[PDB]
Amino acid sequence: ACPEDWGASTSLCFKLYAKGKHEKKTWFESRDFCRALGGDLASINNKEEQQTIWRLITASGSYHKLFWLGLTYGSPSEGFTWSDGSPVSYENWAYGEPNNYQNVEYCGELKGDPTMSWNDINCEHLNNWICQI
Ligand SMILES: CO[C@H]1O[C@H](CO)[C@@H](O)[C@H](O)[C@@H]1O
Ligand SMILES: [Ca+2]
Repeated sequence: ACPEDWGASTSLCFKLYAKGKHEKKTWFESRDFCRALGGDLASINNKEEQQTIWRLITASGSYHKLFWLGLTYGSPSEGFTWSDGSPVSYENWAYGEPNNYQNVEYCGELKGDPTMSWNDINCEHLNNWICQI
């Protein structure tokens, strides 16, 4: 059971926020937006959660879009973490990622195509985002 307009059409209550360029957000702004609603940026802990999100993407009819996930670099010994505190065990990094390109990439984004792959990118980029509750 999810709140109205969340989850499919854990309780798997993910929600896509696809936005035009004047409404996209940095990673921190997206984290704060999802947390203000009582949730967090989406963590993808297994293939079932990945399928839930992919199916929501297909229903919105817009492909290839980039979305912030809850991926954020921790300490050097931790590497990438989920903002919700869950362990990063399941991974779906794109080929060669995370690559910390130019040493400035400390947040993770989802490429909303069938591969559902993750890429590290600069946290101050403006992206779409996905929340969970
Ligand atoms: C040029 O940088 C972009 O492409 C590389 C892969 O080539 C990514 O790792 C990086 O995060 C950027 O999206
Ligand atoms: Ca990268």
